[PDB]
Parts: sequence; structure tokens; C-alpha cells
Amino acid sequence: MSLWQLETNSQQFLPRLNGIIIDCQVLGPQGNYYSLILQMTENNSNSDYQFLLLNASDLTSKLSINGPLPVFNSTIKHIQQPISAMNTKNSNSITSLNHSKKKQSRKLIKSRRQDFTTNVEINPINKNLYFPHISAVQIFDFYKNEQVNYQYLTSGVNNSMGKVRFELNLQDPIITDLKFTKDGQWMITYEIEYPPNDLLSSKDLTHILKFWTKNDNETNWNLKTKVINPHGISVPITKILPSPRSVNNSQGCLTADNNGGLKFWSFDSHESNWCLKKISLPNFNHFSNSVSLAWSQDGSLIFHGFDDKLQILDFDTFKKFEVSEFTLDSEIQTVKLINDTNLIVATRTTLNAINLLRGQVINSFDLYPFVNGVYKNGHMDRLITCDERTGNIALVINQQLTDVPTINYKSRIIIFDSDLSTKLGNFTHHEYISWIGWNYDTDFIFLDIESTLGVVGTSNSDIFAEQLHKL
Amino acid sequence: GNARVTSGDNFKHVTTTGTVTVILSQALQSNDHSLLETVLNNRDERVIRDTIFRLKPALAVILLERLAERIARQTHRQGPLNVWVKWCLIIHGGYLVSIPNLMSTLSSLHSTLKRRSDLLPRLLALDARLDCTINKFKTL
Amino acid sequence: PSLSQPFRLATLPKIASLSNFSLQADYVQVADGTFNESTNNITLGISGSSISQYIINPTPKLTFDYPIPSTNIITACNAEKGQANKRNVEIWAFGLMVNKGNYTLNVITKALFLSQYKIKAKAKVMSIKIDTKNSLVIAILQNGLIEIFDFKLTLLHSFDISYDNLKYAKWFTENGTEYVFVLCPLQDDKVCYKLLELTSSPIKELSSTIIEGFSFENSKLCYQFGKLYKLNQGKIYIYSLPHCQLQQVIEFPMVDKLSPGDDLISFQPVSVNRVLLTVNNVIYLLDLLHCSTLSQRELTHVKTFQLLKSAVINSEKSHNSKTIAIGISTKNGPNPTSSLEIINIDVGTNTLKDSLGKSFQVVILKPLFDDRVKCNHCNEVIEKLSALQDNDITSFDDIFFKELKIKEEHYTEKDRYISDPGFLNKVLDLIFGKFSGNDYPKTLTFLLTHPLFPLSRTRNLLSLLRDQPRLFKQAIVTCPNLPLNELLEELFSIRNRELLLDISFRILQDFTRDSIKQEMKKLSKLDVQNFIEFITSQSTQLFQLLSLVLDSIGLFSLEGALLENLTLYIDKQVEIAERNTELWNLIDTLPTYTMEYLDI
Amino acid sequence: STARPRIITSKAPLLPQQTTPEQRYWRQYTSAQLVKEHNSVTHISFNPQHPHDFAVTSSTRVQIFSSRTRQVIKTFSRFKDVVYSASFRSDGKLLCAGDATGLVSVYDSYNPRTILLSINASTHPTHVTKFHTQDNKILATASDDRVTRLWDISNAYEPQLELTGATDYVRTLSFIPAAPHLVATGSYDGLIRLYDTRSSGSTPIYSLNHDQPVENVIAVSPTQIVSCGGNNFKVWDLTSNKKLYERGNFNKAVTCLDYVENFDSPMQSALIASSLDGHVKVFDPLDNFQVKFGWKFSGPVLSCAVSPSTAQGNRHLVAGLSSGLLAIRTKKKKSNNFQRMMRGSEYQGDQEHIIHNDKVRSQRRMRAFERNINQFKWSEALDNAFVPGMAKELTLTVLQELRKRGKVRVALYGRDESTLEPLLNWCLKGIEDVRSASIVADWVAVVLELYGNTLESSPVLQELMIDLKTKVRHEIHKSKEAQRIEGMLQLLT
RNA sequence: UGCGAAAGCAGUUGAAGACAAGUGCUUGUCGUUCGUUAUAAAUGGCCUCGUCAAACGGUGGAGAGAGUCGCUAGGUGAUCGUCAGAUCUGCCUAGUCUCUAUACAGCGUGUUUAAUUGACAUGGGUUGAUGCGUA
Repeated sequence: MSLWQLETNSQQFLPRLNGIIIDCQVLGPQGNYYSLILQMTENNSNSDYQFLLLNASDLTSKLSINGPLPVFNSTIKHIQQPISAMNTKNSNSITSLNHSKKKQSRKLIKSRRQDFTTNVEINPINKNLYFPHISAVQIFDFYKNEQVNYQYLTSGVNNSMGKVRFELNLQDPIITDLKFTKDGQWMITYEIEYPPNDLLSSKDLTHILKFWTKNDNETNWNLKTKVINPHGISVPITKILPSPRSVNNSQGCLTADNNGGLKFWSFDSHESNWCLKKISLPNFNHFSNSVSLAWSQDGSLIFHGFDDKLQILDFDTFKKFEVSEFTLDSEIQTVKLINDTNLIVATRTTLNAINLLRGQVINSFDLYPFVNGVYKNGHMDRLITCDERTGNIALVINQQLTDVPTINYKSRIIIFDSDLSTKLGNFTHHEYISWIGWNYDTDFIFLDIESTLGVVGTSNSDIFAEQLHKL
Repeated sequence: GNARVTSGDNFKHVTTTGTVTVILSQALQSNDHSLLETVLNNRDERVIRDTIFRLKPALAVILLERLAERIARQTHRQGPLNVWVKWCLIIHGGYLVSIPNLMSTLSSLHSTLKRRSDLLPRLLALDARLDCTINKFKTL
Repeated sequence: PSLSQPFRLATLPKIASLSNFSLQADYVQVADGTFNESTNNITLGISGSSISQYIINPTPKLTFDYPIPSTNIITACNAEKGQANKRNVEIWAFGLMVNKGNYTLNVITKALFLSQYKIKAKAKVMSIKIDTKNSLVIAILQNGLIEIFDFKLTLLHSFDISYDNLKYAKWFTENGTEYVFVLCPLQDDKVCYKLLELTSSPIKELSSTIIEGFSFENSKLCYQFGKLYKLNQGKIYIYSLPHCQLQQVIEFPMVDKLSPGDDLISFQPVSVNRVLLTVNNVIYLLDLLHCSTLSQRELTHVKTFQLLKSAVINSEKSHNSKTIAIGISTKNGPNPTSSLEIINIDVGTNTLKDSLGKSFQVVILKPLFDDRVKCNHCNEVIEKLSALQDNDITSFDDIFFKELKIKEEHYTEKDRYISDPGFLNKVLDLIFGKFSGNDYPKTLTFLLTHPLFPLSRTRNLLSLLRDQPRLFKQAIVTCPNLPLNELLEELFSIRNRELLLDISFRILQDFTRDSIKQEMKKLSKLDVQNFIEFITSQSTQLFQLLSLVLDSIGLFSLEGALLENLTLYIDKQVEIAERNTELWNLIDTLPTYTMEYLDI
Repeated sequence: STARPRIITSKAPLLPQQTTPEQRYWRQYTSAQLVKEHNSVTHISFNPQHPHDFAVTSSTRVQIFSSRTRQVIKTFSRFKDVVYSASFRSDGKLLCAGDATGLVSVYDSYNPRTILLSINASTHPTHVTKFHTQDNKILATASDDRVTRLWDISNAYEPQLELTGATDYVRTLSFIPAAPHLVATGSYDGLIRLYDTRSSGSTPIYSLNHDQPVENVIAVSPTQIVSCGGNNFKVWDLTSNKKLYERGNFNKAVTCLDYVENFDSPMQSALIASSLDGHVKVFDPLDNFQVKFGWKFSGPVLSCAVSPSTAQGNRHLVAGLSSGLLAIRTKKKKSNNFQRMMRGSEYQGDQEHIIHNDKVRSQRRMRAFERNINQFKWSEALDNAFVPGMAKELTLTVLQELRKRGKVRVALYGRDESTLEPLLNWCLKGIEDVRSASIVADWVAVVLELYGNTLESSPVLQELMIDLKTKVRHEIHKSKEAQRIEGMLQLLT
């Protein structure tokens, strides 16, 4: 923000604001306050406005107001980027605006991939809500409905400078996954750093994994360890699963690739840092982004679903149990065990409940009519959530059309008991529900594309007293 | 800050006179770097083969660890020290096969060898470009 | 988890009371104090014969025996080692009843006879506890009286529970404080449960509750870690202390088939949520938390085996998974002979790993919703197909495709309904029986593409298809869960170059490197030699398969002359690979005086 | 608004054999002084009290070295034959010494002229003379007579107690802390004998078998005793009377051993052990007695000592060599009118109601390359990368930052052969290292694609490419080999 | 743009209307429409609140620098030359050997697992700017 002094043509600066300045105004009889609107053009999926009221005396934020800041997979409704000197990924040129609007409407109507699902996390110790914004995490308190922090978790050109023109084509590191241990004292983050274009190393993405810690009283997460290129070079980490309380008192986690490899990391007190405890070989030449991972509460067995095949691998030997292999009709999207007995496996064409004790599928429900190609691999997992006590929930969203598809959506929540025998509840919401997850209480929280977090859960003295106050 | 950077390939926590086998065994057992360094100073390949040939299989494993750390810290020794590593694997290969764990004990070799090989595709790309420009002005 | 063979401890005497095998267990009593995980000694009271102590290991042997008159039945017996006024002593406390007229309570002290005392009991002594710390012997009587005595059998305190006909009394300790509970039958299948605390009075009542619907006549009762186990009519009822509240009822179908009267059942706990159940001569180790049969054993040489007592592990704290249990075995023959036997038991790790796939309990796609939004009868089929005449391909294809409304000869996502496995297996059985030789129906081609092709039919599936060329390439490409061994045998036996590349691609894609390496170790040295010669005569998948071979062959096996030819080929390939890579990168990649002619 | 983030230095993944916090402390004993004595320095001891001077026994004299000055301050040359001990008492006032003649001399420390007490312990040599730690009056002596007499300062005519039972030379004596009655002695029998002075004595309560001649026995803690003999040192627990740990990392026979605890190092306690192979190594009792540091000297080490826990100043590590050399390593530790006019600065608002603090803490000064990047001076920041005496890691960051900012061509437009050679010179050496190889490949690619024409007309630029092509070709061989050793290393597993 | 793995496999980038410039014709443009899954460049770069010195605690290191004609393995030059070799008691690269404030980089010592203090009147004026030092 630049204050031009017109008498001498000089200027004063207030740099490193949270976003580009959509609007600016002087608010006060004597110009006491400045009101700003910030945009945060990093998130292309949605336009993230923040209202900043600054004290003109010392240019400090008197009041910063913004709602939840989720990053949806694809742009929603009629979100359009602001106008810039050039057409870039974070902006539109003068000419490109109208064509981009038409293309966006045509994409929303005609195309069949209509994924806007967003990743969100819940802090167990505090029940704060963590949104992995691009290259940063927004910590938001939904009980109070106010933001509590915004922390940069990656390297990159994030607040060092304001990108302009060709610099606006740069892509900052993207926080693909963000998860907490069951204890809640450790934070695990997975990052993808994109190289700059037009170099020899312009096609080799860098995959980073980071372990952070903080005491409960503190508010900032401190990076404790950093793994560069886990699982090898240019190999993503598709899935992250924090360990149960039984194993290592919740100081472990598994990372799973698209090559079928698994790596188990744990916090070693002697080394004082996280080290790779166990490894599985991703040697075979089969690739798939559809990878799901579940762990028994006891910690004895781990369920690894790669492409169409599910494997029961023992933790001790970190290998197939000595039936371990289960073939499925289509690719596995999410594997979750509502209870130690019942394992609920969702494939791209159906969802099934199986008894590990009997090894026999109990119930199977068709999903193909609703989920055929709407979502990319792995996002049905962030749609399906499970309680550890009562049961799970299936979320199914439909476009509404009367006489070609229309922009508005309708969402349906279905509460299922363990093994899916009965539908405990059936509710309808009037908007696309991006993400639904289980708060550690009985209630479930869900996030709307309108950025709304709903919850599904179970005398003379008297006269003188008045007048004196008036005076 | 003071965080530790690491990688996913670090599997650490998962015949003739003139042979210097006598000095090598003593140096490895006592971790005497100076005594070890004199042994590695010999470059005659005939010596290198014979010393490792008579060296006890139990001590061979720790020799691989010592060479790996020296190669990782100093890249210029990658050449002369490799022949030690190559002969250790050839001679003590049978013993190395029958060990309960190799990744934890040879973690230093795997990390060091893995690092160099990963640069291989890039260096070919640079070499082709350098040849292209080198060819051009040489003919002109 | 596993069950060891029984080994004999002693041969029971031929007494009339012990001749009734159904009631034989009640006449043999086991001391609680001497029988635990760390004790190598067992004290036993055999009605009318003696009260004996045996050493278990290294070899069973009799160490001490106290004769008893044959007319007497041992109602309660206990033995505990301790210090008494200080000398290390072993206190033996046991009670007898004589034709129901007189009841004897006896305590014997032995130096590790120092003293022997005898008093008349008011009612039948059911449970005896020895507190060596305080030098006390506590006896529970059937008439509800709990009497505390010294080692001289002088009565110190007497507590009455206000209920008679007491039927069950068991001991337990918690947090170092000593507790006891007892169950007293009432009328109309009602049972008073009371929990008592042993500490002015040394007995304090903590809880008193009446349990309805709790029968004794056909119920076997046992206790472990604050839980009470009651087997009745093939159902195990779970009651939790201190209120003895019903938590769970476990159905055990293997007992539901037992005719009432002939099947001899005994029940004992062996660890947390793990019990031992016997039905005649068969021994079952059950995990009740997961409802699984951890182990089963049949004793063919004995008619029946009844559990008397078991040494219980606290697996939550103990690293040891091995324990022992004792029972009475009855032999087959015209003159049955009863023997006391000991069984060693591996309880396991108490993890879900142990109970997976061992449950003792024995689909159709359903719409998600019962009822303006954008859209993105098996047995009769089998009956119709079976009724056809043999070798009738056209009719068989017509019925299968038309009736299931399949449009394609390969599986598609729209055929999800047909994914029921039982139907596919029966169709496969018909295809085998209905057709043999060189002609198979198009239904087989569709099934080969089905993701849920039964595993049972995968074996030899390539072998059945060795006639027809086209059926391979459908099976190799798409048939699921094809065994690796058959693919490797076909890999090294086939000369067709195209099949080799597809088989190589299939093997690597669906199997891990280590799994393949083990199998190639089995393949003959000539076959691998032939394969290597094929090479010297998509390619990486064939070479990567070669690099696996050299790993399987090992250093010793490989031969020098062939190694020379293989080395030369690889060096040529490396040069070519280097050459091509250079090409690939290339594809990606004023004078003072000048003389010129002017254009006019 | 937020303060500008600092440029983060590039840190590659950790390599083997990193520096440990224990190593960083012990490297600080840098200043080394090598003194030559007449004969082998048999024993070295430290005064328990300030200033903690240490006495060295050599030939027929005892020398006390000042801690701060590191030079001899007192000399005790009254001894006719060889000396064998110089241990101080706990108070530090007295130092006792044994002699080959067997006489034990007690002198006032820092007063060599005065002799307080002279004891003829035995006709054989008296190798060990040590004051009791808990009790000041009683002095212990062990001689080649194989009887370890316990003398009393007041009564010097007869020993208070005369322990026996050793079948060989006794050259080691130790007092267990918190157990004044207990006394530990180790003989060349290989047996460590423990005695109870409260009882009648003269017969060990029990013996611990070391199996090799015991050269020195030290009680690290009240319950743990560490004994060094033969080629290893073993730590015994008296409550269990069995050896908890044993370390035989030494080559020659370990000779001396010392223990220091509760000192300012990262390691709470340390155990230094001489080897007789020229090595003195540090062990951590908190970590199962694992090696944490080591030194090498010219010849065999006979005595080692370290400054006591409460040194109160510069610490000292002392090594004693049989050749007579003494090696010392040390870790060093206006007008009144104006003031009355300006007298408020010292006040910190202790008595005030509200204390208000807004001063921002001083950030470290930024380097030239960081300032240029902060000011968007892309070309100048590149120049600062290649300057004489610039750290290799710091040069890599500015190259990585410029790439991350997307300014690789932007920094390279306005350049010629004169200002391009510094970048190529670094690239020639940076290509060798694994960390900078990838960055060199990108930067070298751009300059070629951006200065092809200039390269043709400039001969000096060409030569930089010829040698560079030679070096990259050499890296190809190294990377290709690493794949082959990796390839065969897979065959083994 | 679709699919997929990240590698890649297939497929696109059209028509009309209006305006400006140049000479009805040509090019270029669009805060204009329909349809399809579908270079840049107006000299224009980010504030201030406190600096300097000396310590301490972890985290990294290619160590920061100087010697040693002491060894090991290489590369290579000037002149002469009977091609065997000579004088430069040749040079360079790497390792080893000796040494020092770990001498090098970085985060922190508002409370943290650990770890700090000290100096200054944070002003105004004059001279020197051909400043000061060095070849």
C-alpha cells in the first residue's frame, strides 16, 4: 500500500500485506483508520477476501476479519481471477476475462468431473480447524467463528515480495496433505515444490515431508525435522496415516506412494528426531494414485489398498500376513474400519462392508449412478468419514437440472451404523458439501463451498439511577 | 532454524608380501583414523586384493562402513576408495549374503551410492548440450 | 496359539464316587495357591484316596500325600507356602463331609507334621483361603457363614451373608486389597450376588444385587479379571464386576448341536478374554473379545476330558504366552480308567492378528436410496444353462448374454450386478463340463475379463487353454490373480517372442521383485540358460526381468563362458542406450572497411 | 504487514559422521603444550580445591603445575629413589607420595620445604598412596609387599588396619563414595578385592574376577565401580556383584582411568581412559559407556587426568606418556557532574504501575547478497555469489534463491566474457560436488543458450567449456560407477 | 482440453460484428456476439521503529586459513638433444602429513529441551570528499 504525498510527490510504503489490494479507503473524520480489502490470489479455486482496518498513526492492523479459507480442487460457481497486465495462472489479461468466464460456465455445465472437495484437519487436543491453504495453514476456531492463526509451512516466494508480471507465473509449494498424531503434539505435512519453467530441471517436482511440534500454550508450530524426497526421487506420497495410540504411544505414521510402497516413520527419543523405522519395496512396475491405508486400533495389522487389490500386512514383519489378498471390481478409493471386526471398503463402483472375522462381505451399496467420474482418486476418502464409536457417514452430491445441468448443487448425508445394516439418519443440504469429517466428539462437522461449517450430531431511587447513567 | 534435513534413502534406523592386513585389523578394531589412513594410502591393486582376502569377514563389514563415510565426506576419494569397496563385496560376498541385516549396517553406502546415481540423468543432459556447442565453434 | 499333547500326571483310583464320570470333576479339588504360572507344584485333593502334591517338571512325580478315609469327599482344599511363628512352612487347609452327618475342617502345617488341628464345621465348606501374611484360614460355608480361623482353628470372626444354599464362591485380589464374591440361588431363577471386602470387622460388604434369569442346573461358571463367564445352552454370558452386570452374550454354534445329556462340557479361563472349552474329547481355545477359535485339538485316545483348573496368564503384563491346564481323561474300553493329565497351552499375543480368519460364527447389490438430478435371478440362469445339451455353444452364449443383458464379450462397469461370485463359479463349472476340446463359449472370454474371477479356478487355467492362441492373450492380459509359478514356467517354456514380452510385463506389474526371485530359484538351470541365450540373440521390462534372473542364479551357479557372451551383449546395449540418450537431449534442445554493390 | 523473512541457508540431507554435541565440547581443548620430563610420568593428580593445580610424578621428583599459567610452581625433589604418587587430600592441604624404598612422605601442599609426616610403610616399593575421601585423618597405602596398610596421620608407628589376601602386586586402590567403611583394591591377579574396615578386616568380603592384570580401579558412583585392566575396562555393580558393561575398543593394555561428573559439558558425566596405545578416549556412563571422543599422542599413555568438576576457570586435560612427555590440553574460559545530570538510565521501572516495551530486538546484519535480493538487484546479487573468500554453502543459496525467484536469465543478460568467467570458474569446481551439481547444470544450460554467439568469438570462454566438458565427463564416470556398485550391492541382498 | 503416473497417450486453437491505422483494398485490435472438451516493453521493485562489542546453547560444514620440495597416484610445459635423455634442482591436480580461536555457515538465549551480558546523550555545528588506506 503506497501513500503518495502529492505536495512533494513523495511516497510512504506498507509492504508485505497478506494479499493484493482490491480496494482502499480512508475511514475517519481525521483519517484515523485505513480500510483495505485483500484478495489472496494464490488460491485459484475461490476468491479469498480479507478486510483489514489499519491504524493510520502507526499502520498496525486494528482489526483483521476473514472467514474460513479452504482450497477447493477446482474453481467453483462464477469465481474469476482479477485483471493484470498479462494473462497468468493467478490473473487474467484484459482480453482473457470474458473468454475465461464463458469457458468456466461451459466447464461447469458440460463437463462431468465436478470435484470441488477440499482437505481439512481437526486438532484433537484443541479441536481447532486446520485449512491447508496453498503454502500455508490457516488455523480457524469454529466454536468462536474467528481465525486464530496463519502460518507459512513451506519455503518459496510467499511473503518475501509481491509477484508481478512474469513472476506471477511462479507456483509456490503446495501443501498436499496435513495430518495430526492421535496425541496431537506432532504435525505432519507433505509438500510439493514446483520448479521454475524453462530450465533443465523444469519437470522434476520435489516432494518434501515435515514434522512440526508445539506446546499447547504456544500458537506457532516449530519445524523439528525435514525429509527431502521421501520414498525416492520424483515419487509422490499419495496417503498419510498417523499411528494409533497402541504403537509408539501415537508417535508414528505411515506414508504410501502411487508405486505401492509403504514407509513407517517414528519419533526416536535418543536421536530426538523422526527416523524411518520400517520400509516396503515399491519395486513392481504398477502405478496408481488410488491408494488407501487403514490401521487396526491394536496396531497388529495394517490394511493397504493399492489399485484394485487390498492387502493385510502384519506390522511386526511389515509384510503380507500368513485371505490376505482381496480383489475388488474397480479401484479402491477409501478403506476404513468402523470397528476392529468390520472393514468398510469403497471402490469406484460400490461400497462394501466385510467382516475380518468371517472374511465375508455383509452389505454392498451401489455408488456408480452418483460417483462415476465426478471425483479424482482419493477424494471420496475425504468425503467418507467414520466415528470410532457409533458409525460412519456417506456424503453424495448431485447437480440439479430442470428441462441440461445447472450450477446449483444438492448434498445428501447418510448416517450408517457399523456394517451398514441400517441407515440411522438421512439428511439433505442445499449446497455442495466439500468435506465432512468426524470431530473427536460424537458430532460430525462438514464444510460447504459457501464456506459454511454445519454440524450433524445427536421509585425515586430507580428514577435517579436511570437519569444519572444518562448523564 | 536448527531442524535436521534428511532423505528417504537413509536406512540407518531400520598371497603376496606387503599386505597390511595386520595394520588394517588393528586400525579398524581401535578406530584409529591415522593408522587406517596409512593403509588406504596403498594404491597397488595387487596389494588391495590380498589384504581384503586375508581380512576376517567380521571386520570386513566395518571396513565398508569406514570407506563409505570417507567417500561421502570427500568426493575426490570416490575413485581410489572404490576398488577397496569392490574387492570387499567380491571376496566377502558370501558372508555379506548371510547377515541378518544389511540396510542398517551398510546404510552409509546406500545413501552415498544413491546420491551419485540420481545425478546421472541430469549430467547426460548437460553433456549433450556442451557437446552441441563444443562441436559448433570447433567446426566454425 | 497352539495346544500341546496331554501328558499324564497320575492315574485316578477306582472308587465308586469317581466311577461317575459326569460328576468326577466335582470330587477332585485343586489348590488355588499352589497352581499358578510360576509354581512347579500342584496340590490335589482326591475324594476318598488322599490329598497329594506333585512336582510337574522335569518329570511328573509324587512329593507328598495325606491319606483320607474312602468314605470322605473333599469339598474344599487349599495349600499355600509362608512363614509362621519364623520358620518357612507350608499350610494345607481342606474340608471333608461324612455322609452329610458331620463336617470336618482341617489345617495341616508342614516344615519347608509340625501341627494338625481339626474342628467340626456347621455347613459344607466350599471355598478355603489361606492368608499366610496374617496367619489366618478363611472358610466359606454353604449356609452362608464366612468363618475366619487361625492356624490352630480357633474361631476369630464369623460373618453371615443372610442367604443359605450358597453355590458359587471364588477368590480374587485387586490393587493389593483382598476381595471375595459369592452367588446364592433363589427361587424363580433368581440369584443374589454379593461382593465382600476383606480388610472393625474383617469382612465388609460392598455390593448386594439380585440377578434374574440366572440358572445353575445347566450353567458352568468361571471367573477372570473382574468378569464372570456363564455357559448355558451354547451361549456364554458375560457379567462384569463389581455389580455383575451383563455386558455381552456370545453364541457358540458348535455347542448348539449337542444333545442334552450325553456331551460332557467343562469351562475354564486361560487368559484375558481367552478360555478353554471342552466337549467330550475335543479341546477348544477361544478368544471371546473377537469370538474366534484360536486352536482346536481332538484327543482320539480318550472318551472325555474335563478341565479342573488352569494357570491363567495376565497377558496385559506378562510377556509369557505359555501356560498349563489340568483335566481328568477317561479312556475308551469295557473297563474305563480315569487319569489326571496336563496340557501346555500357548495363548498367543492377544492381538487381532491371532483371531483373523478364525471366527466360530457361520450378496446382492442394494440401492443406496429407497427413492431432477443429473445422472453420471442367478439360480435360474444356472438351471437354464445346465439343461442345455453338451457342446451347444450358440445356445449357451445366447442364454448367458441375453438373460444377463450383457452387450460386450468383455467385462464393463455396467456389469457390476453380475459380480456375485457364486454365480460365476457355477457358470465356470458348466463351461468346463458343457465344453471340452478346442471349442469354448464366448462366455469364457467375458469371464476372463471379470475382475472377480474365482481364485480356485486360476490354477491350471493356462494349462486348460494351451490349445487356443487367442484365449492366452485374453488370460495373460486381464485374467486376475494368475499364479506366478505357472507364468514363470510358461515364460521359460514359450519361444513365441510376443508372448514373452506380454508375460514379462504381466509378471512384473502384479508381483513384487522378492516374490519373483524366490520362484526363479526353483526353475531349472537349463531353462534360465536357454532364456539367457534368447537375450544374446518394453525391452526394460524384459531386461529388468533379466536382472532379476541373475540375482536368482547367484554367483556360484553362473558359468564363465556364457558370462562372456552376456557381458558383450550388455556392453553393446549400454553403448546404444548412451547413444540414444544423447540424441534425445538434442531433440529437446562492424568491420572497418566493407565492399558492397549498391542496388539502384 | 509482516517483517521480511530472512533468506534461508541451503541445508542438504545429513551425511554420515556428523559432528555431535559431545564432540563439539571436546574439540575446544585446542591449545596443546608438550613438556618433556626426565622419565615416564607415572601418576597425575588434581588438587580438589581452587585453583586446582595438578601434580605430576616423574623420575625422583613431583612437580605442581599452575592451572592458569600451565607452568611448574612447586617442586618436591627430596625423594632419593623413584616416586609413585602425588595424590592430594580432600582438603587439598596435604599431598602424599610413595617411593621405591617404600617410605611414604606427607608434605604440605605448596610448601615443599616442610615435611609433616614420614612413614616407612614397607621395605618393598610403595606404588599407591591415596588419602581417604570421606575421612581426612586416615591414609591408605598399597605396596609390593601385597598388603594395603591403612595408616592414620596421628598414629604413624603402626597401621590402623593391614589388609591382606592379594597373591600378586597391588597397584590400585579406590574408596567408594558414600561407603567410608568399604575399600576396593585390584591386584595383578586379575581379582578386585573389596574390604570392610568396620569389621576385623584382613579378609575380603568378596572378590570380582577381571581375568587380566588390573591397572587401575575407579569408583564412578556409590554403587558402580569401573575397573580397567588388560585390553578392556569393565564396570561392576556391587549390589549385584556382576559386570554391567564391558568395552574393549582399546588396542594396547589400558593403564589409567579417571571420572568427572556434573561439569558444564553437554554430557553430565565423562570417563577418560588411557590405552598405552597413544589413545585416551571419552566414554559416556549415561549411554552404556559408549565412545564419544578420542585423542592420539606420540607414544603410549600411562596417566590421564581432567580438571575436577568445580574447576572454576579454564579446564585442563592432561596426558602422561612413558617417554617422559607431558601433554596439556586446555579449554579456556564519566565525571560525577555528568552522571548526576544523566542518572535515569539504570532504572528499569521496578516500582511503576505499568511497564510498556515496544523495542524490536536487533536482527543480525544482512550480507551483501541478501541486501541485493531484497532490493531486487538480480545481477549484482549474482556478482556477490562469486567473490573471493565466499563460503561454498552461501554461494549455493544465492544461486538457488535466484532460480526460485525465477531470475536466472534476468541475472545473465547484461554480461560479457569478462564478467561471465567468475560464474564459469565456480561451475567448474561446483560440478564436482553432489549438492551443487544440479544447480550448475541449470545455470550452465542458460548461459550456453544465451551466449552462443559470444562463445564463438571469445577464445577464453571456449577453453572454460573444454575443461568443463572434461570435468562433467569425469562426473559421468563417477555416477555410472555408483550405479554399478549399487547394482551388485542389490545382488548380495 | 480429456484421461493418467509424475512419464506420457489422444485432440484442439473456428466464424461473425465493430473500431483504428495505412492506401473500395490491406493489416492490427476488441470492459462485442455465436460455437468447440479446449512475448513483453509509460525509466516503472517492497517503510520506519537501535546500532556496536563480547559471550553461551543446539543445528550443519564442501570445513576458514597457513605450512610441509615428508610420502602416494596422476596430468603436463620451456630450452637443448647423438631420442637415450638432460638442465629448469619445472609446474599443476587429488589424497596423506603438521598446526590454529571450529578458526566457517546458520537458528536462538522476550522462554525455552538448552542457552547473555556490556557500551553509547540513537542530538546540533565546523573541516576534510582532490576522504582514508594501499600499489
